Amino acid sequence: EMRLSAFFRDFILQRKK
Repeated sequence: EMRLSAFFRDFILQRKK
């Protein structure tokens, strides 16, 4: 179960622009 960790590719992605 994840949410943020689902976000984990979302923003992670956006941390690494």
